Amino acid sequence: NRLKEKYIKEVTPSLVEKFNYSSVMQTPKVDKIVINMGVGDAVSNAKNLDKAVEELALITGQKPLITKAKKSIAGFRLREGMPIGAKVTLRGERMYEFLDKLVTVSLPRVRDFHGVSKKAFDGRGNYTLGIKELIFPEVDYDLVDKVRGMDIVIVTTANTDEESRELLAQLGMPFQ
Amino acid sequence: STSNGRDSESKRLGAKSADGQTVTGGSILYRQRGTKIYPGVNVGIGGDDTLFAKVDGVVRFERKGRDKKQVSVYPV
Amino acid sequence: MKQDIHPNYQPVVFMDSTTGFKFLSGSTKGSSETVEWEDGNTYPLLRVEVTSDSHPFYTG
Amino acid sequence: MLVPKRVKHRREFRGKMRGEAKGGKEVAFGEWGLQATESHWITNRQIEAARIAMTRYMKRGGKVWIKIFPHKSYTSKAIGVRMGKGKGAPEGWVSPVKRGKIMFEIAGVPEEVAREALRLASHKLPVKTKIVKREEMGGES
Amino acid sequence: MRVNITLECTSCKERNYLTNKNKRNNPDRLEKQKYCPRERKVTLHRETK
Amino acid sequence: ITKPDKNKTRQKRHRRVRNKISGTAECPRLNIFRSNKNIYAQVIDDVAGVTLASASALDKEISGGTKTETAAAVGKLVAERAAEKGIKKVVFDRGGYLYHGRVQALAEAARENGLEF
RNA sequence: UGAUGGAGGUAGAGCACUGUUUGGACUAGGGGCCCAUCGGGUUACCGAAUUCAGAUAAACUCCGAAUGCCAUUCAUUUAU
RNA sequence: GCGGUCGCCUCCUAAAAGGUAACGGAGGCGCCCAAAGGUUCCCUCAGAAUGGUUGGAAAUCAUUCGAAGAGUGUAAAGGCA
RNA sequence: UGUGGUGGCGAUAGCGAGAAGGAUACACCUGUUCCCAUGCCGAACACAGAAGUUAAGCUUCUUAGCGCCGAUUGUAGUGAAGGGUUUCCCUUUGUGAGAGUAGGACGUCGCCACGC
Ligand SMILES: [Zn+2]
Repeated sequence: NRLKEKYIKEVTPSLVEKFNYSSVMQTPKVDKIVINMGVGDAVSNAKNLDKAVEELALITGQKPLITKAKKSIAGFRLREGMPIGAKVTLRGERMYEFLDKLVTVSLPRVRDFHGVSKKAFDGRGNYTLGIKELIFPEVDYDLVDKVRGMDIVIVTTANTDEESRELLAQLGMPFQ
Repeated sequence: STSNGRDSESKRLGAKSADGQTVTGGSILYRQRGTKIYPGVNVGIGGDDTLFAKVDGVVRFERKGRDKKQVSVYPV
Repeated sequence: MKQDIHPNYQPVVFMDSTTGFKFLSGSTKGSSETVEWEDGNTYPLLRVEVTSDSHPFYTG
Repeated sequence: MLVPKRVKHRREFRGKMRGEAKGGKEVAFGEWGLQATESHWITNRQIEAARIAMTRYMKRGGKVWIKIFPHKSYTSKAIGVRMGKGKGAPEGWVSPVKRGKIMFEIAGVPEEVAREALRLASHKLPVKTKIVKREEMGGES
Repeated sequence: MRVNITLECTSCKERNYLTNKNKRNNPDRLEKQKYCPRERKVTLHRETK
Repeated sequence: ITKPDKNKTRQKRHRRVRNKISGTAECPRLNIFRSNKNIYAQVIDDVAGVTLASASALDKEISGGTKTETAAAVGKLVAERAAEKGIKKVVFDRGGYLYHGRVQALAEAARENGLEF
């Protein structure tokens, strides 16, 4: 892709210069994207889960899981075994291409351009971004009729805020 | 008018064999309910967690490091 | 990849009102436009020409 | 009839105890304290009386330490009910004191008000007392 | 609810075995490859009607 | 992200296999050890802890690539060095592994050359 | 009787767990009353996260005694 | 006499082998499961902190700490990572 | 002597913190057509590989901060023998714990292989 060759050519050695790694094996990388859609309303209607799986299968290349319940609470009106959410793991080359799509397409479909929200800090290279909405090219008005969103959990091998910021920054992520 | 005073019966646990006995085949050694002592050489566990004596010999008790103990038989 | 359980997606090229960067993949289809050997030999019909170049984080 | 120091039960009844002997358990917080020299139960209300006879010589507060608290319960039958059936109703909250748990402690006040306060405290408890400082202390930080 | 039940050798026709079922979970008649004493052979046993 | 190093789980599965029966007085163990490049084998009693016969993957005589190719060769050489000492009823260690290659070749080549299972 | 071996949770300690509980420090933010009608949150319990010293228990245990108890091709004495 | 109780199972009383009464102190039982059984593989929990769209202290997520603070069809002991 | 595999002995073997190494070896590491796999996912599992590195693991060495093992004392309790009030305490003879430690402790022993 674009980004692997960016690693092999330009992204790595400047980050090596900023911190003086005695081995190239200490280049921090990008592993995962976890995508989640908690619903809550699908307990009332089993037809709510009919569409989110379709949307996530269109945005990703995978059918997501159908997540369990882990609890039994009537104050949140849940038994065990309740189908609530949907996980998408992402590895390999679809990682980089989905981040390419996030750079080129998603972020210029945001109302009220102010920048990517910084404060996902967490110390240990774990930036998550809530997504509220039609921010994707594989989506119709006449198909999507709900106000569902998305979830991004990118987990790295970095150890600071700063190295994680520069991993996300040399690859994109236009923060505020 | 009390709502108490009702009992189980004494089911008579505890070791029924010393160290250094001369023990025939199959006789019980230490009757449990719950694994308090694991078996060792030539000793098996019954359905109700008792202990046997397969080979004829001498009962001796040991350790398993720090926590729990063993029973084993050594023949002549 | 476990079989029979995945949607369809292909090397779908991008086109754009600013220069049409011909690089990436996608899933949607349509009319055969850029079956071009240096790039994805498939549909380029990711053609919402919202640029990520006319917006003043990339633009200034 | 109001109990100064109730508990949270876990159990309505307990056995009637059997107290022999203790020792040690020196003055820790304050500077002037009693020592029980005997062995009895001590009920709730005696500690109220000890509080009030402590404080009504104390002026503008001072320092009051209570180091003994009721835990256990009594029962009793009615009047005229034969021997026979189950235990009586739980009434009161009592805790035994052996030879030498320090009853209370005082500090911040010179000795004379302190010894008056401890004489007033000792004449409302059924146990003989003494008066102790941090007398022989190698641990004083 | 739960009724005592006896099995049936499907060849020599003797009431061999006995077990228990819960007849709202399992309204049918069971089929297990049990043993036969009279024949010394594995035989598909079924519920006595 | 922590990545648990793979010998830990291999040794956990060993300890959850070895605790049934070693029984190695006259019917000793076999032993099977992966790497990223080679294969090792030992035949041990208890509680002397002595390997009576052994053979590497590619430290004595090779055949080809570090494959099932080698595994058949090692399963040859172990039993060929073994039955000279008179061993018949050896017991497998599964290691902490499963059976999709590089181990069952050793198993089958241990079967044909004189070792009973 | 003497020697040797183990079975075990009694007396006392009884803090580590589960119950009952005494005073200090700390805030993380509950702080009802705030200054309020834009940042300082003033007092109080500082309760839970803690963290100090200090008690305690038939159905509490990190530990744990004398004695009896079961056995020994063991030794002495005695008569079952 | 009126009341209460009559068989079985756990714990304390029970004096550290076993046994041991009182109209002493406490809780259950007269079932359930065709897999909640047998074998063979694989796996490790409750919580706590920190961010994350509807999201609320507490649904679904991600990271770290964590010998158990969980679970074990059913009451209690004894067990079981 | 190193390095790897594999055993017992109560963590005196541990935890935490600090340093060095890549001969051979182990592992990370490049992939997935093949045997296989994912309740989705080459992360694992399984199969192919020799581009790169001691960065982590692994191995050696330092530390008594944490956890562990801890003598001799005394004291509480107690068999036997007694004595006063019998709620309870005291005296002879035998036996003695727990807390508190001075101290020990950053392993010991076994087999095989490959280099040295
Ligand atoms: Zn028949």
